[PDB]
Amino acid sequence: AEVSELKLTKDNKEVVTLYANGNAFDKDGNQISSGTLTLTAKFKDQYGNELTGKVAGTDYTFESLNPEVLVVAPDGSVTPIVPGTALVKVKYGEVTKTIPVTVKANPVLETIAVDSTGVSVAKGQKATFKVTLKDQYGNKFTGNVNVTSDKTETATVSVSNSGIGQSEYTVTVNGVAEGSTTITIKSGTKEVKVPVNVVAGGPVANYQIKVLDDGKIDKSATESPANNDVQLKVYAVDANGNIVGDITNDVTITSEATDTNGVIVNASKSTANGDTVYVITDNGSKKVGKETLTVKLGTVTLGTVDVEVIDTTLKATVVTKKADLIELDAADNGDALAKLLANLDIKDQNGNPMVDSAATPNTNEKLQALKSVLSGIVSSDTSVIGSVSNVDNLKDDASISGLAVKKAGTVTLTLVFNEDSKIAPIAITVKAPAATQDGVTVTGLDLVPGVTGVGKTKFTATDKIKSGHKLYYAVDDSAVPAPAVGTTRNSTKFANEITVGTTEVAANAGQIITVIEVDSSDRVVGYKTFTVEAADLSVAADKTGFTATVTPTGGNQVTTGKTLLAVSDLANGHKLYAAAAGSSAAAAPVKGIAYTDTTVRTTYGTEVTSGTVEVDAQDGQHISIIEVDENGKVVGYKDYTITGIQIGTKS
Ligand SMILES: [Ca+2]
Ligand SMILES: [Ca+2]
Ligand SMILES: [Ca+2]
Ligand SMILES: [Ca+2]
Ligand SMILES: [Ca+2]
Ligand SMILES: [Zn+2]
Ligand SMILES: [Zn+2]
Repeated sequence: AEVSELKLTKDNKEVVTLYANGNAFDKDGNQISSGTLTLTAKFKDQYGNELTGKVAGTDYTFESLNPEVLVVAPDGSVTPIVPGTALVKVKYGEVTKTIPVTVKANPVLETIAVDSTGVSVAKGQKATFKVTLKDQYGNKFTGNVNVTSDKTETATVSVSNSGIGQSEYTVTVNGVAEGSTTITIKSGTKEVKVPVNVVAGGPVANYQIKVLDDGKIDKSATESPANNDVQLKVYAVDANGNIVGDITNDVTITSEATDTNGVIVNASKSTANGDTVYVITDNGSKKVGKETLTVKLGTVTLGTVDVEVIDTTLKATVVTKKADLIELDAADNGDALAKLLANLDIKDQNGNPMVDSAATPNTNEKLQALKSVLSGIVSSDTSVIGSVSNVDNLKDDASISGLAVKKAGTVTLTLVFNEDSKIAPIAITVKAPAATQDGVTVTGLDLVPGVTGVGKTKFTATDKIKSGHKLYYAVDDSAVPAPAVGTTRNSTKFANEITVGTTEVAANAGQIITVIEVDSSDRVVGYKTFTVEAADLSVAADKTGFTATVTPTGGNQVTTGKTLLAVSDLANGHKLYAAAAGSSAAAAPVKGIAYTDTTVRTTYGTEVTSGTVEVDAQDGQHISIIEVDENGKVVGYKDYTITGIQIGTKS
């Protein structure tokens, strides 16, 4: 064999970055918090076949060659300890592999970034700039904040959200008195200073447009942090680039008269404390993209700015088929939806997998995911599998369905994705094989003559059947088409059950018997066609089966009213029985039946095997006789016609 894969993962995400605190990330620097941290591993045999269904913690273990740094439990689970480089290893029979792993030091406040170099505001008005906390790596870092002015009488200051619980705060510098001073920032150990110069300017000219937030709205229903808005404010500035006033309330903003990009929104002023803000919100929006906004001061037009709509969380995007074919078995139970889905890899915007988790037993994610992007499916043959117009017909509450099976055959199912996903159709071939002998448990099945009547036959075999299964049959002058495997028993065609070595069927020679073997859930697995050979059928006895030559006899040595039955040359252990003497012959039983049958023993109740017997009789009366074999079975039958010549006389 050969180990084909050895990955570090947490909730089906290949980890790249890991910290000592146990917090991990993907490739896109996105944190992971679902599932357990573990080591993924896959194995291939010597030919290149992936081994599966194996036990993690029995068929293959795990160890950490550097436990001073990191523990890797045998099952596969992981719990890091301290920063460093650690080695990990796997076992299976006699294999072995190894890969490095690295625990990074926990993030710590390194840099305090700034969105300016020196602030300048008008007396009485208020200014603004951003701050970004960065760790030693240069990524975002959460922490608290304190801000102060060296000269509050000259310039006060305020910060949002209490200056706690984020990695991005907004500073708000309210300009008090004319002069120059400095603002001191404080977070943890480190400190940063901002030069401030309040100036009493105000010759208008030049208008600015400021985007406070990310400048985006997420039309997804669970974006975090809550990003369902864009926050704006209009400022008048002087020539020297210093804010002199706010006029957000005296301005008219307008989008296009009618949508042209599927990006639709609504603007609205939200006044409070004399401080006016212009808020943007979603108005439906079918698509993502930019939407330019036109500012106006009553009738003028000042400047334009573009906002951006997005939809996130998770949206199916990439899809690939593995094989250009699948062939079904009984385990599919007659619904080609299960095995189909397995022949498809799905990945989201991030090229990240999407799967039906077992945490959601009665609902499929990979399915429900595909439902959102699928438009239709076109079966090449509807008589085999029904095409899909409506997608809401697909569902998974354990019963994963349904591309139901109608008939045995082979088809082409092409899928129709939305133009939204821009995903080209993907064709898959599907074989629906008909049942055959291969799926038959009961061995050595052939037909034999019946014993109930004539023109009939019987079933029999060697071993018994896999407990739970059953048999049904049909018959016509032609053969019945074999059904697709997994199909339910067409209880209309096949309704006649078979209990082996008992049930029997009326039929003629040249005809055809079709059969099927069902499972516990009444699904087809087997199929075998019998042609009726004339010898397989049953018939009544004749003089043919009658071997012995019997001679009715009278004379002056036999009792009157009675006749002597002279037996001559029968076979070894064969026996003979006689019926009542009537004016008409008795009924002739079937060849093969036992003597012990009630309809028989009652009729032919008089054994005369000895040939030394005499029973009542008359001239034209008839008498019926039968021949039994060495095993207690009937063989022959001959109805004699008597004459007075062979009747007794004297007393
Ligand atoms: Ca939203
Ligand atoms: Ca926002
Ligand atoms: Ca638009
Ligand atoms: Ca699930
Ligand atoms: Ca036969
Ligand atoms: Zn076979
Ligand atoms: Zn017919």
